[PDB]
Amino acid sequence: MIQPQTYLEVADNTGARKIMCIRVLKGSNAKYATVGDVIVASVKEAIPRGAVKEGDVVKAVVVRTKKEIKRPDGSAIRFDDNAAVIINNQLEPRGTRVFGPVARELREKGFMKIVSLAPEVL
Amino acid sequence: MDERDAIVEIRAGTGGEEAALFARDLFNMYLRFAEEMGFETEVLDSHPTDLGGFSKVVFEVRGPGAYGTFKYESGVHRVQRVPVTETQGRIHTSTATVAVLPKAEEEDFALNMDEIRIDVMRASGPGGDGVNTTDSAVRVVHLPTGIMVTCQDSRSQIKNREKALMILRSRLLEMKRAEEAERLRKTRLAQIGTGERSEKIRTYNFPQSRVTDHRIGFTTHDLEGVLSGHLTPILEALKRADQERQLAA
RNA sequence: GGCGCGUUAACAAAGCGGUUAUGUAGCGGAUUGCAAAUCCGUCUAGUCCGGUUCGACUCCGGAACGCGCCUCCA
RNA sequence: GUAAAAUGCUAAU
RNA sequence: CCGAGGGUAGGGCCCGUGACUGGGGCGAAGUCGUAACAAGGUAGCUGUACCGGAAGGUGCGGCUGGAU
RNA sequence: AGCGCCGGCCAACUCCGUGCCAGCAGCCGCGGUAAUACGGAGGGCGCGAGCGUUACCCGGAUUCACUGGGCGUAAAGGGC
RNA sequence: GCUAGUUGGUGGGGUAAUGGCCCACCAAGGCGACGACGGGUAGCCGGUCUGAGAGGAUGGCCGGCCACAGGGGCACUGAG
RNA sequence: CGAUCAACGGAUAAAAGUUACCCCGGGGAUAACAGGCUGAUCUCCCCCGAGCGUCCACAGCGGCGGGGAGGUUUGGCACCUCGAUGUCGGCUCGUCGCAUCCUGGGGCUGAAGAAGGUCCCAAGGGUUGGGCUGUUCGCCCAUUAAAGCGGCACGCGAGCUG
RNA sequence: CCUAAGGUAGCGAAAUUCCUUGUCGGGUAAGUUCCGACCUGCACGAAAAGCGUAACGACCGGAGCGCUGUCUCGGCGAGGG
RNA sequence: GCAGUGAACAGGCUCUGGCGACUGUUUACCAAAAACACAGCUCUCUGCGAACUCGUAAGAGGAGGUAUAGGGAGCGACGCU
RNA sequence: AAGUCUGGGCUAAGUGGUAAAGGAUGUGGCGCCGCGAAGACAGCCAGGAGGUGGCUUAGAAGCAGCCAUCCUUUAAAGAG
RNA sequence: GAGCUAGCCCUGGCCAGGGUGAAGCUGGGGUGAGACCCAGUGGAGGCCCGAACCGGUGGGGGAUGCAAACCCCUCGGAUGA
Ligand SMILES: [K+]
Ligand SMILES: [Mg+2]
Ligand SMILES: [Mg+2]
Ligand SMILES: [Mg+2]
Ligand SMILES: [Mg+2]
Ligand SMILES: [Mg+2]
Ligand SMILES: [Mg+2]
Ligand SMILES: [Mg+2]
Ligand SMILES: [Mg+2]
Ligand SMILES: [Mg+2]
Ligand SMILES: [Mg+2]
Ligand SMILES: [Mg+2]
Ligand SMILES: [Mg+2]
Ligand SMILES: [Mg+2]
Ligand SMILES: [Mg+2]
Ligand SMILES: [Mg+2]
Ligand SMILES: [Mg+2]
Ligand SMILES: [Mg+2]
Ligand SMILES: [Mg+2]
Ligand SMILES: [Mg+2]
Ligand SMILES: [Mg+2]
Ligand SMILES: [Mg+2]
Ligand SMILES: [Mg+2]
Ligand SMILES: [Mg+2]
Ligand SMILES: [Mg+2]
Ligand SMILES: [Mg+2]
Ligand SMILES: [Mg+2]
Ligand SMILES: [Mg+2]
Ligand SMILES: [Mg+2]
Ligand SMILES: [Mg+2]
Ligand SMILES: [Mg+2]
Ligand SMILES: [Mg+2]
Ligand SMILES: [Mg+2]
Ligand SMILES: [Mg+2]
Ligand SMILES: [Mg+2]
Ligand SMILES: [Mg+2]
Ligand SMILES: [Mg+2]
Ligand SMILES: [Mg+2]
Ligand SMILES: [Mg+2]
Ligand SMILES: [Mg+2]
Ligand SMILES: [Mg+2]
Ligand SMILES: [Mg+2]
Ligand SMILES: [Mg+2]
Ligand SMILES: [Mg+2]
Ligand SMILES: [Mg+2]
Ligand SMILES: [Mg+2]
Ligand SMILES: [Mg+2]
Ligand SMILES: [Mg+2]
Ligand SMILES: [Mg+2]
Ligand SMILES: [Mg+2]
Ligand SMILES: [Mg+2]
Ligand SMILES: [Mg+2]
Ligand SMILES: [Mg+2]
Ligand SMILES: [Mg+2]
Ligand SMILES: [Mg+2]
Ligand SMILES: [Mg+2]
Ligand SMILES: [Mg+2]
Ligand SMILES: [Mg+2]
Ligand SMILES: [Mg+2]
Ligand SMILES: [Mg+2]
Ligand SMILES: [Mg+2]
Ligand SMILES: [Mg+2]
Ligand SMILES: [Mg+2]
Ligand SMILES: [Mg+2]
Ligand SMILES: [Mg+2]
Ligand SMILES: [Mg+2]
Ligand SMILES: [Mg+2]
Ligand SMILES: [Mg+2]
Ligand SMILES: [Mg+2]
Ligand SMILES: [Mg+2]
Ligand SMILES: [Mg+2]
Ligand SMILES: [Mg+2]
Ligand SMILES: [Mg+2]
Ligand SMILES: [Mg+2]
Ligand SMILES: [Mg+2]
Ligand SMILES: [Mg+2]
Ligand SMILES: [Mg+2]
Ligand SMILES: [Mg+2]
Ligand SMILES: [Mg+2]
Ligand SMILES: [Mg+2]
Ligand SMILES: [Mg+2]
Ligand SMILES: [Mg+2]
Ligand SMILES: [Mg+2]
Ligand SMILES: [Mg+2]
Ligand SMILES: [Mg+2]
Ligand SMILES: [Mg+2]
Ligand SMILES: [Mg+2]
Ligand SMILES: [Mg+2]
Ligand SMILES: [Mg+2]
Ligand SMILES: [Mg+2]
Ligand SMILES: [Mg+2]
Ligand SMILES: [Mg+2]
Ligand SMILES: [Mg+2]
Ligand SMILES: [Mg+2]
Ligand SMILES: [Mg+2]
Ligand SMILES: [Mg+2]
Ligand SMILES: [Mg+2]
Ligand SMILES: [Mg+2]
Ligand SMILES: [Mg+2]
Ligand SMILES: [Mg+2]
Ligand SMILES: [Mg+2]
Ligand SMILES: [Mg+2]
Ligand SMILES: [Mg+2]
Ligand SMILES: [Mg+2]
Ligand SMILES: [Mg+2]
Ligand SMILES: [Mg+2]
Ligand SMILES: [Mg+2]
Ligand SMILES: [Mg+2]
Ligand SMILES: [Mg+2]
Ligand SMILES: [Mg+2]
Ligand SMILES: [Mg+2]
Ligand SMILES: [Mg+2]
Ligand SMILES: [Mg+2]
Ligand SMILES: [Mg+2]
Ligand SMILES: [Mg+2]
Ligand SMILES: [Mg+2]
Ligand SMILES: [Mg+2]
Ligand SMILES: [Mg+2]
Ligand SMILES: [Mg+2]
Ligand SMILES: [Mg+2]
Ligand SMILES: [Mg+2]
Ligand SMILES: [Mg+2]
Ligand SMILES: [Mg+2]
Ligand SMILES: [Mg+2]
Ligand SMILES: [Mg+2]
Ligand SMILES: [Mg+2]
Ligand SMILES: [Mg+2]
Ligand SMILES: [Mg+2]
Ligand SMILES: [Mg+2]
Ligand SMILES: [Mg+2]
Ligand SMILES: [Mg+2]
Ligand SMILES: [Mg+2]
Ligand SMILES: [Mg+2]
Ligand SMILES: [Mg+2]
Ligand SMILES: [Mg+2]
Ligand SMILES: [Mg+2]
Ligand SMILES: [Mg+2]
Ligand SMILES: [Mg+2]
Ligand SMILES: [Mg+2]
Ligand SMILES: [Mg+2]
Ligand SMILES: [Mg+2]
Ligand SMILES: [Mg+2]
Ligand SMILES: [Mg+2]
Ligand SMILES: [Mg+2]
Ligand SMILES: [Mg+2]
Ligand SMILES: [Mg+2]
Ligand SMILES: [Mg+2]
Ligand SMILES: [Mg+2]
Ligand SMILES: [Mg+2]
Ligand SMILES: [Mg+2]
Ligand SMILES: [Mg+2]
Ligand SMILES: [Mg+2]
Ligand SMILES: [Mg+2]
Ligand SMILES: [Mg+2]
Ligand SMILES: [Mg+2]
Ligand SMILES: [Mg+2]
Ligand SMILES: [Mg+2]
Ligand SMILES: [Mg+2]
Ligand SMILES: [Mg+2]
Ligand SMILES: [Mg+2]
Ligand SMILES: [Mg+2]
Ligand SMILES: [Mg+2]
Ligand SMILES: [Mg+2]
Ligand SMILES: [Mg+2]
Ligand SMILES: [Mg+2]
Ligand SMILES: [Mg+2]
Ligand SMILES: [Mg+2]
Ligand SMILES: [Mg+2]
Ligand SMILES: [Mg+2]
Ligand SMILES: [Mg+2]
Ligand SMILES: [Mg+2]
Ligand SMILES: [Mg+2]
Ligand SMILES: [Mg+2]
Ligand SMILES: [Mg+2]
Ligand SMILES: [Mg+2]
Ligand SMILES: [Mg+2]
Ligand SMILES: [Mg+2]
Ligand SMILES: [Mg+2]
Ligand SMILES: [Mg+2]
Ligand SMILES: [Mg+2]
Ligand SMILES: [Mg+2]
Ligand SMILES: [Mg+2]
Ligand SMILES: [Mg+2]
Ligand SMILES: [Mg+2]
Ligand SMILES: [Mg+2]
Ligand SMILES: [Mg+2]
Ligand SMILES: [Mg+2]
Ligand SMILES: [Mg+2]
Ligand SMILES: [Mg+2]
Ligand SMILES: [Mg+2]
Ligand SMILES: [Mg+2]
Ligand SMILES: [Mg+2]
Ligand SMILES: [Mg+2]
Ligand SMILES: [Mg+2]
Ligand SMILES: [Mg+2]
Ligand SMILES: [Mg+2]
Ligand SMILES: [Mg+2]
Ligand SMILES: [Mg+2]
Ligand SMILES: [Mg+2]
Ligand SMILES: [Mg+2]
Ligand SMILES: [Mg+2]
Ligand SMILES: [Mg+2]
Ligand SMILES: [Mg+2]
Ligand SMILES: [Mg+2]
Ligand SMILES: [Mg+2]
Ligand SMILES: [Mg+2]
Ligand SMILES: [Mg+2]
Ligand SMILES: [Mg+2]
Ligand SMILES: [Mg+2]
Ligand SMILES: [Mg+2]
Ligand SMILES: [Mg+2]
Ligand SMILES: [Mg+2]
Ligand SMILES: [Mg+2]
Ligand SMILES: [Mg+2]
Ligand SMILES: [Mg+2]
Ligand SMILES: [Mg+2]
Ligand SMILES: [Mg+2]
Ligand SMILES: [Mg+2]
Ligand SMILES: [Mg+2]
Ligand SMILES: [Mg+2]
Ligand SMILES: [Mg+2]
Ligand SMILES: [Mg+2]
Ligand SMILES: [Mg+2]
Ligand SMILES: [Mg+2]
Ligand SMILES: [Mg+2]
Ligand SMILES: [Mg+2]
Ligand SMILES: [Mg+2]
Ligand SMILES: [Mg+2]
Ligand SMILES: [Mg+2]
Ligand SMILES: [Mg+2]
Ligand SMILES: [Mg+2]
Ligand SMILES: [Mg+2]
Ligand SMILES: [Mg+2]
Ligand SMILES: [Mg+2]
Ligand SMILES: [Mg+2]
Ligand SMILES: [Mg+2]
Ligand SMILES: [Mg+2]
Ligand SMILES: [Mg+2]
Ligand SMILES: [Mg+2]
Ligand SMILES: [Mg+2]
Ligand SMILES: [Mg+2]
Ligand SMILES: [Mg+2]
Ligand SMILES: [Mg+2]
Ligand SMILES: [Mg+2]
Ligand SMILES: [Mg+2]
Ligand SMILES: [Mg+2]
Ligand SMILES: [Mg+2]
Ligand SMILES: [Mg+2]
Ligand SMILES: [Mg+2]
Ligand SMILES: [Mg+2]
Ligand SMILES: [Mg+2]
Ligand SMILES: [Mg+2]
Ligand SMILES: [Mg+2]
Ligand SMILES: [Mg+2]
Repeated sequence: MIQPQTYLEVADNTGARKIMCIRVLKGSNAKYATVGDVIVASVKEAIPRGAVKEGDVVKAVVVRTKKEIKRPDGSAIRFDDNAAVIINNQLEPRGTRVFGPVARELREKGFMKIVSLAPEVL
Repeated sequence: MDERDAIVEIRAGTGGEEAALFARDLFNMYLRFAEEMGFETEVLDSHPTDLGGFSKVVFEVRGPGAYGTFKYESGVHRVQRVPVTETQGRIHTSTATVAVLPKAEEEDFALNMDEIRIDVMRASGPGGDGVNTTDSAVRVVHLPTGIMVTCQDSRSQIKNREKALMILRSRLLEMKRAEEAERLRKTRLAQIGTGERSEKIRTYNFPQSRVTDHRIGFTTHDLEGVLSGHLTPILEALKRADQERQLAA
């Protein structure tokens, strides 16, 4: 459950460390973003000389949420942080590595390169 | 262009008091050549030196074809002679610059109200129930440029709308005057440059009675005639090398 | 918008119902190696329109532009 | 000890 | 226990960069004056102080690298 | 068989072209209508499968001086 | 101006082996204008270049020594 | 005879201001809010067809003029209310109009397609979250099918805020 | 030309600037506010003092971190009514 | 043991502007402030039966003080002016 | 409350029962021309041409803008 | 009418506890003597935290009130004007 003002960790190597969701790119007025949804975000904290810098308005897909995700089989999954992978307008990740587990919901939503790059899919 | 009247801006170059004197030689040369063309001259701005020269002279040449003829004079003209200001008898090399501008339109500026949006709203500050309930404040927006003027100076929307449009027009005009002035500036610097001894367009060597126009190679020896107005040989020779430049592919 | 003031020559600026204002400049001369300073001379006028008057820069009315002040209780 | 009217001058062996 | 390192917080030094700002060097011409070099037309220079468009001026004290 | 060079330093010069232009330049300086200093040419000088240039080190620099310097007025005696 | 394992002691641990190398404790000492501490830079020498020498510059190949093996830490094995 | 007693039937021989520290008596005889009437201003729609649009008045436009509608704005008037009709914006809750922002249906196009332009029908539903400012308004950020415009005492303070 | 004489230093879109949300720079995804500048100061200015200033302030601005039912956006529970 | 000031009482912090130096004071009961006061600075009056204040006066205060003092005024630590 | 009273006519819009410029083969009634068996008007069927363009324009050459709009078999055919 | 409130006059009373640690003094160092440095002692202050006590900052409640100014939370002063 991500919304504008929500801070997200960056689970890639773009240089970005903290991004702040400013929009949920899901229709006219979606209240919340979950795993596999795209957001617009401000890059609030970055390491020096990365691809993106502080101030950049970027897109990302949310890979992990602290609000548990429910699944048709009756199970659920919950992460310790809210994390996102920064992407381009073609949904491809802009970094070359993905740090940490990602939700299997990303697969079924066409984020296969990200799923591939992720060290564990849960 | 070619057929409209022309403004000629003669400015002293490197040379100091002798550049200013030579500027007056260039000045009298053009006024005469205007007579021998049926052209009318009129001085708009003159800055005389107490020695007889001009640090700057600006005059118009009125008559059909002025910018057609005088246009070939815009540049730096070099003089080489023994100045009246020299006392050891040396030859000094001074410069004067000539700037040729087609005469301008004083075109009047008015607002196309169809490209102006007027917003009315409540003003701010004091007024009691008045300021609370009255659409006295006015914003006028020049839709093409986007610049806006606001007025709540009075209690009246009508007075405030008028003052807003006044200021808006006055600001657009100052923008339009500034563009044409930046355009004029670059044009001028293109013709005149720094006015250094290089950059020269034509030499006037009094020791040798030589007048060389290094743009085409035309040399004469009637330096007295040239300075008395008889410039027509150079122009035509420039004019013909012009058309020989317009031989294409 | 209201009220008051103003528009004079190259500029700045006055008086005046009949009349080279003035200062500086500009213009001719002098002086100076030359320029300045200085000296001898000299000179261009009343925003437009309409009235009064024998006669208007001058007076009255309007316009145009400029300046100054005010436009408050909502 | 007293003794000055008065400014300037570019840039080419 | 120590421990690569990661993290949190506060310091230090250095580099690059910054609206704007300070003066500086330079320039075959500009505007203003003429301070200095000749009792340079008020001898100059001086530390300091106050002042002035600008060089500078003036006060106090010093120096001669001052004139006849 | 080529490359550098021929104002002075520094060895090697005349002619045309150019006319403060085009250009040369390590320094001093050349070029503004008779340029050994620009460009070419002829002639010449120097090296040679090299010739020049750029960068950098020591030298020339007794110009950090120990060998081997200075401080009245050239930079330099500390106010005592 | 620097210094808390800091400088010394005692007792230990460890090592092939001395040592604060490590540890517990006792003492309050240790270093510095003969430049400690910090900052910059650098692998060092035989040698090499230059220089009249004294000096200066330099450490490429070759030899000697040290240091490092993607960036770090660590020990196992072992004569090492 | 002495009056610019010129406020010219002339209050004293003799006289200015300020009050948001204010007070009383009155007035909806008279302003400010809102309503009303009106509609110059405002908004919208037409008529004319000069001209633009390579060509071609009318795809899209419309010189000089002309005719209307509406009753959001700014005014005019002073008709209920001054023994009180609480006034901006926000919040909440809406409801209506349609001159329609979107979605649905259309004609024309200078409509190849896609995407637009323009006009017609259509009010069922919908019409986002932020930065600035008290703001309304407007600009900006990120989105959207779209980020409509107006009426309701510029809706709504015996509902809140201030 | 006029004046009694024409605002010096310092400061300045300010508790002051109408135009104004001036312009530039900073901060923000986006800043009519804020900070730093600029200076045609509508309408600063030197004891109704000018410009600074450590410390202090239930004063008034601006920003960040922390944390939160303020909010998205509301739910449940308690007791007095 | 989830948790040891295990309950109760007991600062959120930082950066940066404006104003006022500061602790104080105020519109009892809508304003606590940038307002008032404040040490301190300056101008001025006052030679003592002082000036000034209250009072018709007497008499008082000033002050059982005496110009390093007393009154009045503005400014408001301090710094540079 | 009193005529679904009488006679002639108009309107088809619920106009009546809310408005203008202006627009219209709405409807009825007048005029005043005109063309018609010299066979009209509408439809249909031919012809509707040629020298073929004249200025500007590589074609604008009957069918852009400019210039005037000659004439043949003819029953009539505009260089439109 | 100063039994409210404002100022002053006389005479009494009150201010838990904790924190900071000025001057001075002592000792040591330092010097020609000094200044001054250091440690200890000391206990200053319109100093700090915080009850009583004196206030009344922000918010909520109350609004025919418990109350014609109250209640709750929060907050300022608390050896001093
Ligand atoms: K009043
Ligand atoms: Mg980066
Ligand atoms: Mg940042
Ligand atoms: Mg940043
Ligand atoms: Mg990425
Ligand atoms: Mg991670
Ligand atoms: Mg001379
Ligand atoms: Mg409009
Ligand atoms: Mg208003
Ligand atoms: Mg405001
Ligand atoms: Mg008012
Ligand atoms: Mg109104
Ligand atoms: Mg006016
Ligand atoms: Mg006059
Ligand atoms: Mg004049
Ligand atoms: Mg006069
Ligand atoms: Mg007079
Ligand atoms: Mg005269
Ligand atoms: Mg004269
Ligand atoms: Mg003369
Ligand atoms: Mg006249
Ligand atoms: Mg007359
Ligand atoms: Mg007249
Ligand atoms: Mg006359
Ligand atoms: Mg006149
Ligand atoms: Mg007149
Ligand atoms: Mg006003
Ligand atoms: Mg008033
Ligand atoms: Mg003298
Ligand atoms: Mg003399
Ligand atoms: Mg003089
Ligand atoms: Mg001069
Ligand atoms: Mg000079
Ligand atoms: Mg560690
Ligand atoms: Mg560490
Ligand atoms: Mg820096
Ligand atoms: Mg001099
Ligand atoms: Mg002098
Ligand atoms: Mg002289
Ligand atoms: Mg002199
Ligand atoms: Mg002198
Ligand atoms: Mg002096
Ligand atoms: Mg003086
Ligand atoms: Mg000297
Ligand atoms: Mg050579
Ligand atoms: Mg030789
Ligand atoms: Mg010959
Ligand atoms: Mg050469
Ligand atoms: Mg050389
Ligand atoms: Mg030459
Ligand atoms: Mg020649
Ligand atoms: Mg020569
Ligand atoms: Mg030659
Ligand atoms: Mg040369
Ligand atoms: Mg040479
Ligand atoms: Mg040569
Ligand atoms: Mg060989
Ligand atoms: Mg050397
Ligand atoms: Mg040496
Ligand atoms: Mg020696
Ligand atoms: Mg020497
Ligand atoms: Mg000495
Ligand atoms: Mg000395
Ligand atoms: Mg000294
Ligand atoms: Mg130990
Ligand atoms: Mg050790
Ligand atoms: Mg010990
Ligand atoms: Mg190091
Ligand atoms: Mg290093
Ligand atoms: Mg040597
Ligand atoms: Mg070495
Ligand atoms: Mg290593
Ligand atoms: Mg490697
Ligand atoms: Mg490794
Ligand atoms: Mg390693
Ligand atoms: Mg009167
Ligand atoms: Mg009267
Ligand atoms: Mg009267
Ligand atoms: Mg009468
Ligand atoms: Mg009377
Ligand atoms: Mg009398
Ligand atoms: Mg009176
Ligand atoms: Mg009164
Ligand atoms: Mg008041
Ligand atoms: Mg007031
Ligand atoms: Mg009162
Ligand atoms: Mg009263
Ligand atoms: Mg009263
Ligand atoms: Mg009253
Ligand atoms: Mg009353
Ligand atoms: Mg009454
Ligand atoms: Mg009346
Ligand atoms: Mg009435
Ligand atoms: Mg009224
Ligand atoms: Mg009115
Ligand atoms: Mg009203
Ligand atoms: Mg009213
Ligand atoms: Mg009104
Ligand atoms: Mg109302
Ligand atoms: Mg009204
Ligand atoms: Mg009403
Ligand atoms: Mg109307
Ligand atoms: Mg109407
Ligand atoms: Mg109207
Ligand atoms: Mg219409
Ligand atoms: Mg056309
Ligand atoms: Mg068409
Ligand atoms: Mg029109
Ligand atoms: Mg009309
Ligand atoms: Mg109408
Ligand atoms: Mg209405
Ligand atoms: Mg109506
Ligand atoms: Mg209305
Ligand atoms: Mg109205
Ligand atoms: Mg009425
Ligand atoms: Mg009436
Ligand atoms: Mg009323
Ligand atoms: Mg009643
Ligand atoms: Mg009533
Ligand atoms: Mg009532
Ligand atoms: Mg509505
Ligand atoms: Mg419709
Ligand atoms: Mg549209
Ligand atoms: Mg549609
Ligand atoms: Mg559609
Ligand atoms: Mg289509
Ligand atoms: Mg298309
Ligand atoms: Mg369509
Ligand atoms: Mg249509
Ligand atoms: Mg609808
Ligand atoms: Mg914010
Ligand atoms: Mg907002
Ligand atoms: Mg807003
Ligand atoms: Mg606004
Ligand atoms: Mg759409
Ligand atoms: Mg759209
Ligand atoms: Mg919005
Ligand atoms: Mg309302
Ligand atoms: Mg509304
Ligand atoms: Mg309301
Ligand atoms: Mg209320
Ligand atoms: Mg309200
Ligand atoms: Mg109500
Ligand atoms: Mg009510
Ligand atoms: Mg109600
Ligand atoms: Mg009511
Ligand atoms: Mg308020
Ligand atoms: Mg309030
Ligand atoms: Mg002023
Ligand atoms: Mg002055
Ligand atoms: Mg001064
Ligand atoms: Mg100043
Ligand atoms: Mg400013
Ligand atoms: Mg601003
Ligand atoms: Mg300020
Ligand atoms: Mg102001
Ligand atoms: Mg402003
Ligand atoms: Mg404003
Ligand atoms: Mg803005
Ligand atoms: Mg910015
Ligand atoms: Mg930041
Ligand atoms: Mg900005
Ligand atoms: Mg705000
Ligand atoms: Mg600022
Ligand atoms: Mg400005
Ligand atoms: Mg002031
Ligand atoms: Mg005053
Ligand atoms: Mg004031
Ligand atoms: Mg004053
Ligand atoms: Mg200040
Ligand atoms: Mg200070
Ligand atoms: Mg301060
Ligand atoms: Mg401070
Ligand atoms: Mg305070
Ligand atoms: Mg206080
Ligand atoms: Mg306070
Ligand atoms: Mg904040
Ligand atoms: Mg924050
Ligand atoms: Mg926060
Ligand atoms: Mg709640
Ligand atoms: Mg409940
Ligand atoms: Mg209950
Ligand atoms: Mg346990
Ligand atoms: Mg506390
Ligand atoms: Mg603050
Ligand atoms: Mg400031
Ligand atoms: Mg401010
Ligand atoms: Mg205070
Ligand atoms: Mg205060
Ligand atoms: Mg202050
Ligand atoms: Mg202060
Ligand atoms: Mg103070
Ligand atoms: Mg102050
Ligand atoms: Mg206190
Ligand atoms: Mg305190
Ligand atoms: Mg009160
Ligand atoms: Mg009160
Ligand atoms: Mg009361
Ligand atoms: Mg209160
Ligand atoms: Mg207050
Ligand atoms: Mg209060
Ligand atoms: Mg307070
Ligand atoms: Mg007060
Ligand atoms: Mg104070
Ligand atoms: Mg003071
Ligand atoms: Mg004093
Ligand atoms: Mg006194
Ligand atoms: Mg009395
Ligand atoms: Mg008395
Ligand atoms: Mg007595
Ligand atoms: Mg006594
Ligand atoms: Mg006193
Ligand atoms: Mg005070
Ligand atoms: Mg004060
Ligand atoms: Mg003050
Ligand atoms: Mg019947
Ligand atoms: Mg009958
Ligand atoms: Mg109908
Ligand atoms: Mg009907
Ligand atoms: Mg009808
Ligand atoms: Mg009492
Ligand atoms: Mg009592
Ligand atoms: Mg007592
Ligand atoms: Mg106490
Ligand atoms: Mg105690
Ligand atoms: Mg205590
Ligand atoms: Mg204590
Ligand atoms: Mg403590
Ligand atoms: Mg102690
Ligand atoms: Mg003692
Ligand atoms: Mg002692
Ligand atoms: Mg002590
Ligand atoms: Mg104590
Ligand atoms: Mg103690
Ligand atoms: Mg205290
Ligand atoms: Mg305290
Ligand atoms: Mg404490
Ligand atoms: Mg009180
Ligand atoms: Mg309270
Ligand atoms: Mg109380
Ligand atoms: Mg609270
Ligand atoms: Mg309350
Ligand atoms: Mg309440
Ligand atoms: Mg009450
Ligand atoms: Mg009651
Ligand atoms: Mg209470
Ligand atoms: Mg209590
Ligand atoms: Mg409490
Ligand atoms: Mg407390
Ligand atoms: Mg307390
Ligand atoms: Mg406290
Ligand atoms: Mg306390
Ligand atoms: Mg206490
Ligand atoms: Mg006491």
